[PDB]
Amino acid sequence: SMLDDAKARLRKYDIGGKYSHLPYNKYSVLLPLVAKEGKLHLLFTVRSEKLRRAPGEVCFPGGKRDPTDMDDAATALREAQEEVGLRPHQVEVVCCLVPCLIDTDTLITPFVGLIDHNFQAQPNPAEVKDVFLVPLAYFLHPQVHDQINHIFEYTNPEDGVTYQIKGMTANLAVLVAFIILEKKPT
Ligand SMILES: O=C1CC=CN1c1ccccc1-c1cccc(C(F)(F)F)c1
Repeated sequence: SMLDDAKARLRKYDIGGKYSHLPYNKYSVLLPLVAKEGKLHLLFTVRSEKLRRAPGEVCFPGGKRDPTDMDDAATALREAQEEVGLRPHQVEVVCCLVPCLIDTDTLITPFVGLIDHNFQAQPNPAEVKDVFLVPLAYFLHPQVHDQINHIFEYTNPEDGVTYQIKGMTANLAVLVAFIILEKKPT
């Protein structure tokens, strides 16, 4: 099926816990896959304007590891729960993709999670100003603006709202799209 096929593809790129004991400042992000209307979508947040890091920016759910987290995946789930109400039984963590090195002292580990069809985002306004889906296929033929560096613009056809997606977030979205959608029959 569509979902089993996605998980089978994602597993081939799983690095596991290989880079997890390294002594960095550690953050995790969840790349949440949602199936609507026969297609895969990614769930994104727009960070609250109030926040320390990256106010107002499109990001995946995630944040800093803390001492309660059993591992790096748990960081991602905890933070996703706090930001959009995603509960443990509503997500299956399928793999750990390549970490992202930032600022010489920081490692951000991304996990891809399959999201239950009955989950409905409950944006927490202290963390998140908005939550939106983008079809995964969009990342194969994005609308690119050069700001010099590359920015994606996605317009939700439901309401005409335009979102700007950039940096690590845009990079990880392209990666997931390539992994799951490359070389597929129609
Ligand atoms: O400034 C940027 C741009 C993209 C990564 N950084 C970060 C840089 C340093 C530390 C953390 C981060 C970060 C910034 C924002 C959300 C997160 C997250 F992991 F919590 F989601 C992590």
